Amino acid sequence: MKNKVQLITYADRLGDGTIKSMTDILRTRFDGVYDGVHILPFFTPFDGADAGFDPIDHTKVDERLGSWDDVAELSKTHNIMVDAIVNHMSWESKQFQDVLAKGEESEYYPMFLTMSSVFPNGATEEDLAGIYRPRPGLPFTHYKFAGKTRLVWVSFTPQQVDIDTDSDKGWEYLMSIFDQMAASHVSYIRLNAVGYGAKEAGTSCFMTPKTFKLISRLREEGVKRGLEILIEVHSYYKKQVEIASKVDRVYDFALPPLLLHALSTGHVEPVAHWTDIRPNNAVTVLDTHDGIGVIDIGSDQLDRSLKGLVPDEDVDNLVNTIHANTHGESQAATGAAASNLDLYFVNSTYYSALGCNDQHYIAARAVQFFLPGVPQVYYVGALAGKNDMELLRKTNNGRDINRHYYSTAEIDENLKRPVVKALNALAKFRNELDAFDGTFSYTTDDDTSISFTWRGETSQATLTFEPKRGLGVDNTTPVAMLEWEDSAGDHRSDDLIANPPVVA
Ligand SMILES: OC[C@H]1O[C@H](O[C@@H]2[C@@H](O)[C@@H](O)O[C@H](CO)[C@H]2O)[C@H](O)[C@@H](O)[C@@H]1O
Repeated sequence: MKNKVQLITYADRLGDGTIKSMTDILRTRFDGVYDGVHILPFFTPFDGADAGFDPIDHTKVDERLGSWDDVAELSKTHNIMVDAIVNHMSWESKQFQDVLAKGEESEYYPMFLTMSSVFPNGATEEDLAGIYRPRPGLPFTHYKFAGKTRLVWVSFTPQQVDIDTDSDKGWEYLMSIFDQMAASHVSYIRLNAVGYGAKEAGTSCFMTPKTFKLISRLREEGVKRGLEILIEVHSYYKKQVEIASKVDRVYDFALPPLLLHALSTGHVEPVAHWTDIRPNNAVTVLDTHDGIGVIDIGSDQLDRSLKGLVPDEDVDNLVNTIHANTHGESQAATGAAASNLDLYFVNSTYYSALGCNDQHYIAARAVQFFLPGVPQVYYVGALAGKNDMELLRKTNNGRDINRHYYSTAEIDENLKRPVVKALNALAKFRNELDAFDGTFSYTTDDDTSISFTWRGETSQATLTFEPKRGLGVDNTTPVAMLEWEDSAGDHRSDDLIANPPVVA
C-alpha cells in the first residue's frame, strides 16, 4: 500500500452526488493532497438502512451513483480502496430468495449458515453463550426454507444472512466480487466483518484459527488479482496486536481516542506506550464514517479485569469530555448505555469532539501522519466539519451527525478556512517529503513532551508534541512544533496553521 495520504468519502456526499463528481472534486481541489481514496459502499442500493453496508447486490454499482467504468477511470490517477462484505449478504438477494422457495433443493442452499450447519450435534448453553456478539441476543432468526422453519445464522441484523465461507457457492460468490474489483483496477480491499466470517463449534466464532485460515485464503486470492487486503477489527488492544502480527494490514483504532485524551489532559505516556507496542502495518485514522470508538482503549468486553491503555475512569471522562466539548450534541446523537464502559462508539465529528479547536486538531493530524502506517482522512475531517444536527433530526440516525452532504459550493467555501488549508498543506508535506519512506524513531520526556522523528535519504523531520502548553477548548496556543531538513537545509515551524510547512 502506497505511503501517501488517502481520502475516505461517500460518493454522493462529496460534490454533485456521483462517482464522477466525487472524482472531479478529488482531482481539482485535492491534487497532491490525497492521491488515494477509500470509496464507501456504492453498490445496489447505497441508501439502505446501513448506508451502503446492506447492499442487495454487491456486484452492481448503484446506477444513481455511476458505473464500474467510473471506478476504472478514477484508478488512472488515484489508488482506490473498496469494501468487500464477506461475512453476510442481503436476505433479499436472489441466492437467499431461492433457498426460501426451493429449500434443500436450492442451488444455493449450502451457501448460507444455519444453526445445524455449525452444530449438527446439539449446542450446549456454553456453546451459544460464548459466541462473541456485536449486537444483542443470539445470532439466529427465523426463515422458512420451502415450508420448513429454520434458524439462520445472522451476526448483525436479521436481514443480513451469514454465508458459509468454506462452501463452494459462498466462495464462488466472494470471487465474483473480487473479479469485479480487479476488473475496475481497485488497489485495496477492506474486508468488512471478516472477523466473524468463520464459524466453528465451541469457539467464540470471532478471530479463531479458522478465521485466520480464511483471511490468508482471501489474501492469496487477492494478490492473484493484484488486490491487497485490509481487515477492520474493533477489539481489545492486546487482541489487536495479536491479530496485526498474522495479517498484512489493520486499522489503528486506538489513536483517535488516545489523542482526545492527551489533548484533554496533557498526559502523553499512554501515547508513548502505544507508539512502542502498536502494530506498524496499520492504516492510521482520526475520524471514520462511524462514531469514535472508545472500546479500543478499552477494557475487554467479556473480561473487565483486562485494563486498557488508560483506567476505566479516564475512558468515562473521555466520553463525557466529548459530550461537554460538543455541548450535548453527541448526547443527542449517542444512545445512552447506562454506563460509559458499555459504550462502543460516541457519535460526533472529530473536529467537534475537540470543541472545534484548530491548534488541537492540526496537532492530532500531525501525530497521525508521523506514526508508522498509511494515513487516511475522512471527508468530514478533511473539511474540518462540525456536527450536523439537521440531518440527525431528519433521519434519527445517530451516525449521520458525522455524515454531512457536502455540495461543491460548501466544499469551496470551507476550503477558504485556514485550518483546512493547514491540513491540506500538511498532507502534501506528508506525501512530498521522502523522509517518511525511511526509518522511524521517537523520544519522550515523562508526561510533558514526546518527539516523533523520521530520517530518510535526502530529508529528515521531527515533530515535538506538548499538549500541556495549551489546555482548553478555546486555547489558541500551538501544541506542536515542527523541524525538518531538505534541499533548502534546516527549517522550522512553531505554528502549523499560520505557518504551514512546505518542501523544496
Ligand atoms: O454492517 C454493520 C457495520 O459493519 C462495519 O462496522 C462494524 C462495527 O460496527 C462493529 O460491529 O465491529 C464490526 C467488526 O469489526 C464492524 O464491521 C461498518 O464499518 C459499519 O459502518 C456497519 O454499520
